[PDB]
Amino acid sequence: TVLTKGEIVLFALRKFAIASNASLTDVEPQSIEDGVNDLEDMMSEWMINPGDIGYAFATGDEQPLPDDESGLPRKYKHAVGYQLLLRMLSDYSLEPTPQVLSNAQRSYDALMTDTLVVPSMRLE
Ligand SMILES: [Ca+2]
Ligand SMILES: [Ca+2]
Ligand SMILES: [Ca+2]
Ligand SMILES: [Mg+2]
Repeated sequence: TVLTKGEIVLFALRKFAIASNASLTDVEPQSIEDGVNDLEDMMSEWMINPGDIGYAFATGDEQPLPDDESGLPRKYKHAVGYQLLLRMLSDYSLEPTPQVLSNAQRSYDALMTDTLVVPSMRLE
């Protein structure tokens, strides 16, 4: 295994459960199987914007499963997992901790952009 859909989902579900418990709302997190549908849907939305990161979608009649490879390298786990977490928190009006918000924004920025160091146009 490299990085399964289930592992990404569990990363988010674990953190959701912590937030949910803290808020006393005591919302039960969805199953890993249903969280995979949530991830699949988020990835589908991203295809529209900001674009394709190479996720391996279930096609045709296939149902995505926790043990399916995500198509992503392990280094993407936090970036995608934190976005899935923000999605889940938002569903139950739970505000993310400042740490979660920061981790999500920094990992997302790192996933979607790069900063290149080049000789200046004047020098080139
Ligand atoms: Ca492995
Ligand atoms: Ca891929
Ligand atoms: Ca389908
Ligand atoms: Mg970067």
